[PDB]
Amino acid sequence: DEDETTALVCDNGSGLVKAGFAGDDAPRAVFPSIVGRPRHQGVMVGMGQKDSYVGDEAQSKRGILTLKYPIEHGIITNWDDMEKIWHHTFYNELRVAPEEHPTLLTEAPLNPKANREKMTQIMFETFNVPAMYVAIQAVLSLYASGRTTGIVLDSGDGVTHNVPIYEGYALPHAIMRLDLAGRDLTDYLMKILTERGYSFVTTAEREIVRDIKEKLCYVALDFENEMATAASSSSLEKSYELPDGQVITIGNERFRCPETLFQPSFIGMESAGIHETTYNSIMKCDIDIRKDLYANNVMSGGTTMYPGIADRMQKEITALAPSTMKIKIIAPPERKYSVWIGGSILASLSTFQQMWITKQEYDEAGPSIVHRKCF
Amino acid sequence: DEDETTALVCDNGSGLVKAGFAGDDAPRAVFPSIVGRPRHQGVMVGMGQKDSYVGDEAQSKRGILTLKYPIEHGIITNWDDMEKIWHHTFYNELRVAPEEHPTLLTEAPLNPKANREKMTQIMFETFNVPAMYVAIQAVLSLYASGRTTGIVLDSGDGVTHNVPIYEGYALPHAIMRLDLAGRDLTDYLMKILTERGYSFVTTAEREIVRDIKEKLCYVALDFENEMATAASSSSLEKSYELPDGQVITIGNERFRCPETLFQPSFIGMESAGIHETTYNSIMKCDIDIRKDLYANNVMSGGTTMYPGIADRMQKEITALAPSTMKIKIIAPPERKYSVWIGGSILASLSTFQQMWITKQEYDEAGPSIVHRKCF
Amino acid sequence: DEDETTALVCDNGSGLVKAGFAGDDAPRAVFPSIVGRPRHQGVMVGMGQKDSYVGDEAQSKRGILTLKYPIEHGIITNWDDMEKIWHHTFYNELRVAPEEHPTLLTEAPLNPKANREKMTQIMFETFNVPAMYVAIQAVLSLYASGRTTGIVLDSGDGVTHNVPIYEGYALPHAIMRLDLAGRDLTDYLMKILTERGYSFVTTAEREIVRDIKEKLCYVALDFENEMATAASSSSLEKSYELPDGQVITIGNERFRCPETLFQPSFIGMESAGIHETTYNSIMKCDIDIRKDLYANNVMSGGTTMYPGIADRMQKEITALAPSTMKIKIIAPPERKYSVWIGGSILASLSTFQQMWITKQEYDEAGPSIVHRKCF
Amino acid sequence: DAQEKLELAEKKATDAEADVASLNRRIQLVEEELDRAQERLATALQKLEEAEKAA
Ligand SMILES: Nc1ncnc2c1ncn2[C@@H]1O[C@H](COP(=O)(O)OP(=O)(O)O)[C@@H](O)[C@H]1O
Ligand SMILES: Nc1ncnc2c1ncn2[C@@H]1O[C@H](COP(=O)(O)OP(=O)(O)O)[C@@H](O)[C@H]1O
Ligand SMILES: Nc1ncnc2c1ncn2[C@@H]1O[C@H](COP(=O)(O)OP(=O)(O)O)[C@@H](O)[C@H]1O
Repeated sequence: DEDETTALVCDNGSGLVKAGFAGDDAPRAVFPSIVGRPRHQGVMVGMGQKDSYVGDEAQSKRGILTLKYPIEHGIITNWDDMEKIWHHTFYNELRVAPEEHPTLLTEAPLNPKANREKMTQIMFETFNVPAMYVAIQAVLSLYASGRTTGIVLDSGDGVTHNVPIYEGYALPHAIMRLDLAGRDLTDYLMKILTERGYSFVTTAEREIVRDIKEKLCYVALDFENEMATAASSSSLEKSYELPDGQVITIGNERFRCPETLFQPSFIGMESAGIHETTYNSIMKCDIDIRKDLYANNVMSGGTTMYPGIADRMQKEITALAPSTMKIKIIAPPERKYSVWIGGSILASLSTFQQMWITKQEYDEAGPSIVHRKCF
Repeated sequence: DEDETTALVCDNGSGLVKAGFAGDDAPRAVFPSIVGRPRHQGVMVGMGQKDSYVGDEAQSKRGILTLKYPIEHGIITNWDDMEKIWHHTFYNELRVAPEEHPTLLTEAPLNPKANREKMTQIMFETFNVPAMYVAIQAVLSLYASGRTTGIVLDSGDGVTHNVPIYEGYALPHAIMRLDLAGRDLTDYLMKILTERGYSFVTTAEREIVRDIKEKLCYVALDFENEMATAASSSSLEKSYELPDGQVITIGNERFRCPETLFQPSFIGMESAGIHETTYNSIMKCDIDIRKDLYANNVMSGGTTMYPGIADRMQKEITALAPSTMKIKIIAPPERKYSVWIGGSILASLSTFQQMWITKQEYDEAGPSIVHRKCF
Repeated sequence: DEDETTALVCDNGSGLVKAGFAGDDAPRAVFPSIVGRPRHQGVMVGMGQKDSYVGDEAQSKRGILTLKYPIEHGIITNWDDMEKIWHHTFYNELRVAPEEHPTLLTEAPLNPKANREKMTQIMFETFNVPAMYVAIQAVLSLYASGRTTGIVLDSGDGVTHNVPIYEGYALPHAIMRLDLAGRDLTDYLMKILTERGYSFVTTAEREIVRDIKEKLCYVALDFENEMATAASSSSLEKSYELPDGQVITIGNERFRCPETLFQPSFIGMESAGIHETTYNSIMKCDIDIRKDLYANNVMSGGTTMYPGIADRMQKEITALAPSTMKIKIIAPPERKYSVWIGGSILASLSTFQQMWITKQEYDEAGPSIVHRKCF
Repeated sequence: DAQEKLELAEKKATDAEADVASLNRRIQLVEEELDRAQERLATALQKLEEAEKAA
């Protein structure tokens, strides 16, 4: 399936995991980062029935399963479930045993250290990978975007870290992490849809809502005006088909969900939103840096696929930013995938072959080796 | 409550507010420089609840408040919030209406001029104080400390001024203002506690970290030896009890926070640390004035309560000094409160009575009078 | 890229360096004497970047660099950085190797001797120059200005020398050197800009302040009256654009900075200023010399470009000078560039073609030869 | 057709962007010269005031 022993790239986040091979343009497979487990005994004949399900099997059979993600707000705690998720993507779609290929995984610089260390340990002790490298998502996003300089706003599923880079250098004092992400936007939508007469509670209901959000919701460039009309007329509603044939429509609540990225108080958070953190990471940098970061606000992660999100992020920053200098949103059709693409770019650079933790170094030093060689 | 029209004395910084009456040897009360405001919608009716809380009220009811600081890097930017803090301080703890008593406020000399004009203006125009005097913070530590000579290193919550004083004279060409202070040390600790798996971002969480720092952190006389052991063994970790009964332990991170005072690059500052600035303040003074400043490195303010801070400051300066002379750190018990104490001493000196701005002089001259009468 | 083996001329000081080919009327390479180094950890792979940046590279990439000058108050203390500055200036910008040309370097008469000992050594041993000559800056000013007689007040970046010359002879007992310079004027300005609410503490910020001074500051003819007006009205303020799009307005600070040259007490210096040292040098010369020196107060170096300075100097000197006597200021357009121009004139003189140390006389004697052959 | 219209509109925008970008480069360069000319002017005028004082 693969001609060369290139690095494997696996952007395993709290939502979806993007897996493929370095040097390519896109992941070979995308799976939900889950393991499912039944809470019911099957009754009908020919219903399968497993003790546990991984990835797409867990999602496909979700009607009676609880679905757990290994990751909580950016870090993997369930190392046993990440082994199944990795095994499944590597061996069933990429058709590779990591023993024959180096592997690149991702996190951010303020992400708790347990993540890069356990990821390193499992790939070396369970998959026998010849080499490992944990990359910064901001680094990967800037490579994918054609930048060395910019703010990478990694609007993930469980966390946004927001990391500024200038001329290829980290500016760590200006990293502004937020407990604001796509998973919270889904939870907001479940509560507001409950207010509309469509309660959602169980895992299979927290997922359908996730699909509703992805297809029906949008940011809205102007919240108050969009709401004045959307809350007043059915002409602004969109319909979604539920699994049992029922139809749910959403009006101003459609934008109310993503609005939480601009108004985190919607979920009880003490924050002004993703544009406040973007603004502050730029502001915390020196003045000869500030102008280059204003002109390069770079998208990473999902939620960036919101009708109005890029339009709004540039508006929100230019409204806060000093005059004269340009404010620009970099929002390529390589949204949600800018990190995977960057992974492939970094993994395939000739200069990057000096950045790897080798298996021999791992066996001698243990997983802490990732902190000596990565970042 | 008070039997004489003595001056009221208050040190209002970016951190704490120290208040008492002139003639005492300590503030009667210490309040944070905080105005708190509910960040939640009230649900129950007839619950009282203030629009705003100040000082200790703001911390006591903080569970649902966002807490703001009116002072940044030594300057009041929100005088309305300071008027509320001052009213509480004066009327509830000192039990004095300023109209009946003179008031002494203080700032470091490179503090932007707007601060001393507003301190003078608010006390005369909103409180009707009969007299005012804005004092030099560096001087007040020296009075409290029993010195007329030394380098006064007033590392506070938001900024360090650092001024050499000899025979009661300032040497203004040798002032080393630096953007390194206790608030940055807290921010550094939040980033490294995040690395350990304990993220702190909200007001309640930010106040916890400031409490962790104040009780658990230390400088470490030898940084290399302490991180070598603290990063290798639990025997050097210290537990802190979080407000909900959970605990956090800190290892080498325990000293890495205050380490920033000697290593400012930890917070993005282009500086060699507080001992380089102390050394330069001495070195830029005359040849016959550097042999008295070496023997008198004078502490001012807080961030000086660290278990080793005085031990390391003497070591770092003697290591830079061309031997010969004694190098001494003056680190009196009047620590963190030497500025307040000096204010009491200055306000009450017979040789200072002519230095007070009277209300009549203020009304005739306007707010700019502070530059004609104080310093 | 020149077709003749003319002498090369390079006035490389504590601030800027001016260089070109002897016989021309202008330097061809005008760069700062700066070697920059990153103060950040590189994060992205394959970013190029330098170990250190030189000249214009150092300022161009300054947003993340600490910028150091190799020359301290006129003396080279870091000759490794000088070799890079000279290499860049000569080989990359002047497009010439010293190997095929005699080279002329410059220094004040009381510049510590080691300065001449190292300029001679580096050009002979690292650049293999066939010949060398360290010139007196006052001499070069007099050649550039068309004089043999006058007081050269060289207002340098790191030091003011002030030397009287009559009929081409120095009167060394009348040299009145001051530790008062353009670099102190910059430091003063940032302290007073801090008073206005604009603190400048990092290198990028230091560079901005030097840029503000160079574009906005002036002396005018009467400081105290100019300050009385500027301190009273906004009509004297001028806006400056900061690199991030923000602006700073500067009022009486616009002139208080330059004024330090006339009032050195502004920076703690025990001096009467540049006009009094010019006067004292004339005063200590013989009575039949004095008349020619009063008629020729000669400007050299920079700061001589402040609006009102040529006139301010004539006014301040005529005020100290006796009646009957004519006091004149020589303030040619070859200001700030007069040392380089003089270097070109001296190097091209037929009477000077026997004055360079050859790469033989040097090899036999070593660099101490500069005191036997140059001055 | 939406995709062709999209590619075309993206190109209307890309070309309009190339044009505004060309213009942005022109405003930056021309306005920089406006300011340099204005600064040269301020310089000439300041020199003029001094030249008139000298006159
Ligand atoms: N059209 C869309 N509307 C709303 N949210 C989206 C959309 N597309 C992607 N996102 C969200 O972004 C996340 C998937 O992208 P990604 O960030 O790369 O995965 P991960 O967070 O695991 O790294 C999910 O939470 C998904 O709901
Ligand atoms: N034990 C301690 N550990 C760490 N920092 C301390 C300690 N005690 C006092 N400080 C710090 O002192 C600062 C306020 O002190 P202060 O110097 O009086 O402010 P200022 O002089 O500028 O008005 C706070 O940031 C506080 O955290
Ligand atoms: N417009 C200006 N305003 C203030 N200072 C100036 C101006 N123009 C030139 N100077 C000063 O010129 C100095 C460098 O020129 P120069 O005297 O030839 O260096 P050097 O003689 O030591 O080789 C710098 O300190 C610069 O600030």
